[PDB]
Amino acid sequence: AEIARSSVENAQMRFNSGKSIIVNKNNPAESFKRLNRIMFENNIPGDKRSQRFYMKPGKVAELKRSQRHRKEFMMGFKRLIEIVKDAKRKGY
Amino acid sequence: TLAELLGRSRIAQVANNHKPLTYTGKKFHPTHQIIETKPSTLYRQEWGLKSAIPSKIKSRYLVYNDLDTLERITTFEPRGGTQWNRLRFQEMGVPINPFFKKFNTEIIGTGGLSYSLPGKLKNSPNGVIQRTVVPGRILNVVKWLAAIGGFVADVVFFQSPPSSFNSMGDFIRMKTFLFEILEASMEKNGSVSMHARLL
Amino acid sequence: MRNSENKNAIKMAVELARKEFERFPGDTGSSEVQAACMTVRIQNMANHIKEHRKDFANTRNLRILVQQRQAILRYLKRDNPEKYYWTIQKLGLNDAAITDEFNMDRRYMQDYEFF
Amino acid sequence: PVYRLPPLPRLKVKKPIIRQEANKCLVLMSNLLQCWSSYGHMSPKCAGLVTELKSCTSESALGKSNINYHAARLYDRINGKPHD
Amino acid sequence: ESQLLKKIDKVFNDETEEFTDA
Amino acid sequence: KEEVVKYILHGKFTKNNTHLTFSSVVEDKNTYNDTMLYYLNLPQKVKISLSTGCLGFRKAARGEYEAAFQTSGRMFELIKEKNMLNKDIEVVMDDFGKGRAAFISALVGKEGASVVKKVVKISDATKLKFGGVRSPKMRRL
Amino acid sequence: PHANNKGLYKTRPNSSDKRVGVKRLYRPPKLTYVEDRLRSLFYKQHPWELSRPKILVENEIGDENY
Amino acid sequence: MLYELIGLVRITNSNAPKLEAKELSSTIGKLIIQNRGVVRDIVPMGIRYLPKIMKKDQEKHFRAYHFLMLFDSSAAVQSEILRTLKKDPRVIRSSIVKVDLDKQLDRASSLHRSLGKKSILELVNEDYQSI
Amino acid sequence: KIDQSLSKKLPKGTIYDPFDFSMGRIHLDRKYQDIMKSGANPLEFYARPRILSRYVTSTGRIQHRDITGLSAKNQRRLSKAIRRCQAIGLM
RNA sequence: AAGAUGAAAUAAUAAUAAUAAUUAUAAGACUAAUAUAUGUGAAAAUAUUAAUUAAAUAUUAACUGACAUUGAGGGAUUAAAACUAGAGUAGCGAAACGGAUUCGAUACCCGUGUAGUUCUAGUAGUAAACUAUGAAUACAAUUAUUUAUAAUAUAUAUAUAAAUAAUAAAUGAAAAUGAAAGUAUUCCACCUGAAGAGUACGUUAGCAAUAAUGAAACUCAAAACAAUAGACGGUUACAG
Ligand SMILES: [Mg+2]
Ligand SMILES: [Mg+2]
Ligand SMILES: [Mg+2]
Ligand SMILES: [Mg+2]
Ligand SMILES: [Mg+2]
Ligand SMILES: [Mg+2]
Ligand SMILES: [Mg+2]
Ligand SMILES: [Mg+2]
Ligand SMILES: [Mg+2]
Ligand SMILES: [Mg+2]
Ligand SMILES: [Mg+2]
Ligand SMILES: [Mg+2]
Ligand SMILES: [Mg+2]
Ligand SMILES: [Mg+2]
Ligand SMILES: [Mg+2]
Ligand SMILES: [Mg+2]
Repeated sequence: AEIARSSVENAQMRFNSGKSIIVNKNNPAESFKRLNRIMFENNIPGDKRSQRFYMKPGKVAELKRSQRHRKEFMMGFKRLIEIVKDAKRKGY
Repeated sequence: TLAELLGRSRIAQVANNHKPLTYTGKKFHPTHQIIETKPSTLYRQEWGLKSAIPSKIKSRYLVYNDLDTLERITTFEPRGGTQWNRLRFQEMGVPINPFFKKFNTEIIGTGGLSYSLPGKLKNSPNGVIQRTVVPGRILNVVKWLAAIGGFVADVVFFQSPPSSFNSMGDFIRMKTFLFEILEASMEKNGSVSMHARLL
Repeated sequence: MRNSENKNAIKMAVELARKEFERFPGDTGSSEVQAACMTVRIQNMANHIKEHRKDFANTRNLRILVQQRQAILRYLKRDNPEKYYWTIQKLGLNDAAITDEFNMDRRYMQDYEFF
Repeated sequence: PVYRLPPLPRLKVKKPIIRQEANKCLVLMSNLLQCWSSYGHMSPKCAGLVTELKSCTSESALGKSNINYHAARLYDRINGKPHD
Repeated sequence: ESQLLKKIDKVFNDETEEFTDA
Repeated sequence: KEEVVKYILHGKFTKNNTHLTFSSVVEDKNTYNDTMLYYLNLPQKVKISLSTGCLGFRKAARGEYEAAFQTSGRMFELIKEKNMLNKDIEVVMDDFGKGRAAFISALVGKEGASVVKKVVKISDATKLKFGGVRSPKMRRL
Repeated sequence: PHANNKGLYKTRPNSSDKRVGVKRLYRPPKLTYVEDRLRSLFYKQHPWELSRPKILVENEIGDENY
Repeated sequence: MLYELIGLVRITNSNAPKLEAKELSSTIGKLIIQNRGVVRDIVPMGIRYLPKIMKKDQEKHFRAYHFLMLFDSSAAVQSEILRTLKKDPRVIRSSIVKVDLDKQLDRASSLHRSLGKKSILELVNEDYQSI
Repeated sequence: KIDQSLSKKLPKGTIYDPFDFSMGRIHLDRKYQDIMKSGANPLEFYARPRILSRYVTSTGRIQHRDITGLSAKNQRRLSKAIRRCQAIGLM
């Protein structure tokens, strides 16, 4: 009954949603920025618009392939730009 | 035959090394061989490598990984810093024996940093050099660490830090100090742990 | 063996059939031995199809295995007719079952009451 | 892992981003405004800073990316296309 | 059965070392 | 006995409107497992409920930025008016509507400057489908 | 005519033996030298020897009399 | 066949949490041995708060005594054990996974195998085990 | 005083060059800023919620192979083990 | 007051206390991250978890000794829609009923929403069922990644295979293909101008919708593919 109330706080903190921040008293806006960072890292905003309407599985696969290809192309372009900058530094 | 000469050619003499040229981790010893070119060959961009190094490079020392690559560039860096550190150690005079009487990869004693022997002292026109003094820079407000002649050491103090330290704070590295190297030892991984005293 | 997988039991049965049909020790590729091993695996697959009648992939596999046994036994007939008749008699089959065109069509499954 | 792009018509950044340095006058003005916000307007504490501003803006109130060029110049060398 | 009772008593009734991840 | 462990301010920011709700978490001091189950999940009672229409905005004006901003300001003023700043507050935001930023600005700004001193945690309660009911078809506009 | 390390006599060719190796003939052979190993050992045992500068300009190779 | 069972037993008596896990382990082991089975190991995992407030029947559970049982047995009685577990109010959650014995006859549990002890012989160590 | 990110700390016993006491060194260091990569089987880690939780986000979303850096084999085993942990009541 | 929209309004949102919030019940359907359909499968398909059974990998050893390739007819499986019986019916949603927009709305937008989507037992056997590219065999110059094995001591930028990307030769009307659209061999299916026309008639099968097979007359000098230069776009971005 007393150890009960001792353990209530630990038990309640255990069941964390994972989408939460303890506000910084000095700068409350910083905590909201951290929350928005969590939201964008979890793709929650894009996901919600994804579930809003229905998309045929073929179109979903087409979009997924396109997005993956664009991501890979961006990685390759960044690598090429790095090579360009290094060559410029060395005088090539 | 051609194979023998290629085996004995200076390009072959450089051991295979493929470590990252731009390394941001802890640096304890050289990782790339320094390639030197004479001024006459520098004028013509000849470094003894496969291809001509760009004329933008004015330094006479570089460290390289690939003679040639798919990008048609020589993978190099125009840096010859490490030798100076080694040479600067020779100016300190502090000595650091495996050099006296299946393959093991451990660093053998001092791996070419210093081949001196402990039992010698320096004569000077003033007289016998009892203790060697070199200038350095105290880096941070912490023991306290100092950049002394190419190596980072932990400085052993003598009573209290000078008040200049407290006044300057994080701008401490701007001012030079004079240290005396108490001792130099080599750790297993190749780090050179030196203990010095701020005079 | 009662606590083990069915694959182990079929392995033991295949070993027994091979050693019962082998011409000499170590003989595993003779047409009779191949036919016997195929027969054991075919019986196992037939039991599986009997308990799973909507598994069309394994029904196709069973059909292909039966046709493979037919082909190897037809070769044995063309090569060693005496051993061919001995093998088909031992396995419970006749000449017509081997030589005639066979597909596991719905007509077969209805006529022979596979399910 | 390494990703290799196909033979491309060009190698160019759509919007090269340049590091313009914020004007000294603007940041000095901001510091003065924060000074008068905390200590108060015409406060004795930060009045010295005012002097700096009075000089820094006295003459005038306020007192480039070559990536595309080098990329276009170097692309034929570094793209790693097959011979012909 | 005897070994079952013995081991169960050991693991649970006895305060043996338990595989609980810290 | 009904003591209030904390308060909870929830905001549902949909496309066409924003709904702000203030509530209190009541508690009753009095089997071990049932006491736990009560403790982890406390009862919740609504105290203040507002929508942009309550502020006078009509039709499409309900979903506009100013509507949400003024609704948040009126909300905070109302919690101050009924004197419910005595215990700490928990801010929950449901959806990424256009009034979510208005709520954030009103809260962190001068309008909610009194309320922000008592908030302790900000959480998200956005509801997502891992996989479920079919969504409406796309609108061919 | 004898058994291999596993204890098996070679009686028939294996799969790798029954593949035509013309590409092996027409590839440029990789050149390997024993020194390349010891060198890698030496500069591993004495990393600071690397710091000593090296000149790769050959002078005259044929003139060496050592 | 080797089967690893991971049971999440409910804790109702706050003073003796291990009692219900003991009764469940006794029942399952008795079933396994009396139906021509073997109980290779019983690893007593500790008390842990459940990730969520999981619900079985009408009771809502927030914590559970986790436990593991590695046992060699046949498929039919394995399914029977699963059926008994699912309908038992005491077992909040249950899961039985095959541990393959194609290569090595003796294998440890997932926990010890993850630690690095592949076999139970390594668990009990090896001295005078070359006899 | 100097913000810590604006200062470069040479560790003890490390060699350095004059370039190290420069903002360029700090920028370069910024630019170039476990068990499952050790030859282990992630499927064996299916009753181990902590080690699995190392490889998920705060919300529990499995991290991409670009983030984890695991091999495709071990990435697939990790995903399978995480989903199994979710199913069996753990995690 | 809520709900929706470009803005609105709807015979059945709310003062019978609605929307929103917190709980507690029942219902079905579906499966977020991982994720690349990488892979597996003959294709159709298939990624929430566990189990039972079946099948699928490489190397080595032993064995058979051409037992192989393709395959008319035939057989089996075959998305979505559809139908026949039962149950199910939370969302979505043909048709229908209304509200908007419009010169008109028979449409796009909005509301209620029947069949259907779901499960079981069947019928049917059609898709841009696509890689618009049938299967098998021998050969064919490179590079880069991975992917999977085999080693040797992270290092051999290690070797052997397959996937992917860009190519050489070759081929092609070109686009382009690139280890096949190349060099050759074997077998099968298909085509002979556009329209009439996959239409009519007949026949076969299905409960039916329909599916398969499938013309002819008449009309015409047309018809189509690739690429080129323009114009144009309620086509993008960059500058001025
Ligand atoms: Mg055949
Ligand atoms: Mg998924
Ligand atoms: Mg065929
Ligand atoms: Mg589909
Ligand atoms: Mg029906
Ligand atoms: Mg329905
Ligand atoms: Mg609808
Ligand atoms: Mg129209
Ligand atoms: Mg409609
Ligand atoms: Mg249907
Ligand atoms: Mg059918
Ligand atoms: Mg049709
Ligand atoms: Mg067709
Ligand atoms: Mg076709
Ligand atoms: Mg053609
Ligand atoms: Mg027809």
